[PDB]
Amino acid sequence: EFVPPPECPVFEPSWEEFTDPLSFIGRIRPLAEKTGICKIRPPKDWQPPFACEVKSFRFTPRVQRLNELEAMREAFGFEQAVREYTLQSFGEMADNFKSDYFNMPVHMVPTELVEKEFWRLVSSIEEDVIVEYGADISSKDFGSGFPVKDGRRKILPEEEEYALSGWNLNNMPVLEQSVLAHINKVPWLYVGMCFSSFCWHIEDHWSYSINYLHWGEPKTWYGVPSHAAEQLEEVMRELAPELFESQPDLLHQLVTIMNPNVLMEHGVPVYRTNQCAGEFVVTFPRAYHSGFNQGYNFAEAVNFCT
Ligand SMILES: Cc1cc(Cl)ccc1COc1ccnn1-c1cc(C(=O)O)ccn1
Ligand SMILES: O=C(O)CCC(=O)C(=O)O
Ligand SMILES: [Mn+2]
Repeated sequence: EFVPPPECPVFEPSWEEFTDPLSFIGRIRPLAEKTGICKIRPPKDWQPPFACEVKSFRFTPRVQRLNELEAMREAFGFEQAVREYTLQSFGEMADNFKSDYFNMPVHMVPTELVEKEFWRLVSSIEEDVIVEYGADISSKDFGSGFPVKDGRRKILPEEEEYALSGWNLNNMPVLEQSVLAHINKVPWLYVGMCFSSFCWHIEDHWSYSINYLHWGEPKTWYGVPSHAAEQLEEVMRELAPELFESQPDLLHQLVTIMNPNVLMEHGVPVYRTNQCAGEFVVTFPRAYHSGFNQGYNFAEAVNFCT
């Protein structure tokens, strides 16, 4: 059965340390860049409101067959009837799925059991589990989960500090320095359910990324430090399907699912974490990462530059 990787670093900044994100990330870099990912727990009283337009939040999530790679059928291409949800109806679907799957209330399922079952299902040819992921929804569509002082939605006085906070993902620096910048980006949202997942990838331009879980059940992460990027890529090339081996990285990353224990057996260092509601995850430049959701949740993410 699955062997959990060692835990990545978790930081609990004081209010003083919590003042500036880029200063804080710069200070923790000597350790966190050696693990690829780290988790940051804000001070206990730092609790931003949830500011999305919930009434109108509608989306068509994408369908994920956990074992699609292992399975490489009559009338393939039509495996699933298409479904549009609201935030509420997706959550009802997500909770019903998980409680039915495990035969217990959703919050009673141990995170280690969901993790073991996820990786079993990914390699299982005997059972096809299909889930849905509201992934990569633009914060321009229904707003960011953070309050934003753009005049589209009311901000209460006690919420203004969150609209102005440097840890608000809309206030992260995103402009890369370049000559072209002198001659010539917003956060993205992820509505998760149990087993919905993201496969191994790095960011465009080897960017940092930061990720905030607004609410819901945890998001389970795996990260690889940048010093092992080429090692991971070599294991991928050895073990990825031959048909996808020659593909450019930007396309291969759509289907680079791989059990962390396989990477660890080939000597790749892997760290894990459960990101809980109200916690940040930072990924460092060229740090490969992947993960899955434990249940119904809502995350926001952006690439930033230093
Ligand atoms: C297009 C897409 C579709 C699906 Cl089904 C899933 C993920 C994506 C893109 O995901 C990402 C792109 C760049 N980073 N990134 C990402 C996503 C998560 C997360 O899901 O929480 C975590 C960390 N990084
Ligand atoms: O596209 C997918 O389904 C995989 C998710 C992901 O993180 C990626 O595309 O690199
Ligand atoms: Mn990412």
